[PDB]
Amino acid sequence: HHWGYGKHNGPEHWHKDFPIAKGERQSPVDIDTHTAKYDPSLKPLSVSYDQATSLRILNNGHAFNVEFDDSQDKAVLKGGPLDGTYRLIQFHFHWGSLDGQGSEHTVDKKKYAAELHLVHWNTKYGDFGKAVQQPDGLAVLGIFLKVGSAKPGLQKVVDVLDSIKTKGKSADFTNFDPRGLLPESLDYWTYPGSLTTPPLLECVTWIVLKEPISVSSEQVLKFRKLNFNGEGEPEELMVDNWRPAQPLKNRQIKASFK
Ligand SMILES: Oc1ccccc1S
Ligand SMILES: [Zn+2]
Repeated sequence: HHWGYGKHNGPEHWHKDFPIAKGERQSPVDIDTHTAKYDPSLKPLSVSYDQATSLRILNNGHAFNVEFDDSQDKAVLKGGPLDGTYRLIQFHFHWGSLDGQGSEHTVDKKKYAAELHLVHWNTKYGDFGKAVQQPDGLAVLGIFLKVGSAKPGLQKVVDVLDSIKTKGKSADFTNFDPRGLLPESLDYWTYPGSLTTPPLLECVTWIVLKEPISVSSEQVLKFRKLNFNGEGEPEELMVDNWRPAQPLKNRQIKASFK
């Protein structure tokens, strides 16, 4: 059966195998900009990616992941709402079949064409597997993509997608610099939440950047030619791999800017 994003195994079904789906701190959420609270106690983010070592890009059947060496403090995130050092391990995207949908978080109900998740784990826990069992285990930088002008720093990724078209294909992907994917400002919203895919673990401190990056229609078109299926299986295009917004419940969205 295996979870996915179709009519018979999509988000509305996940709770049957993953009861945390109906949890207290699920993601994504809509960010109501008038109800978010400015917090002057919040620090600026510290992104230190100059020593990043990318290894591989992989189609895992529900997105593509770019993987990094996380055996040392090469690429890390500090500051913001975080205590401690968080190591970059991978990034992926979620995107839509149309330009008007694709992001997971929304801002005053507005949807963007895609959302970038840069995933980091708290080095006090020793490895990624242990971190995801902890309420402060991961920090995920969420960046919105809107369609407009091309993003130079995304094109090396776009170029290699045809070689990982189906589930289980991987390719070498060294010397990729993720700084090419950041917006110019690092102002953010932050709230405690979860993975937006199974197993939906409630271990994430979300950090959602205010400023979107722009990408060209031609760049996102190439995302939409990937396949959910494996080679030799009937073709299903990899589109709309996003989960709808979940109820905020007892949580406060905090803003770093006023
Ligand atoms: O947010 C971390 C790891 C894997 C997937 C998502 C986050 S969707
Ligand atoms: Zn994600």
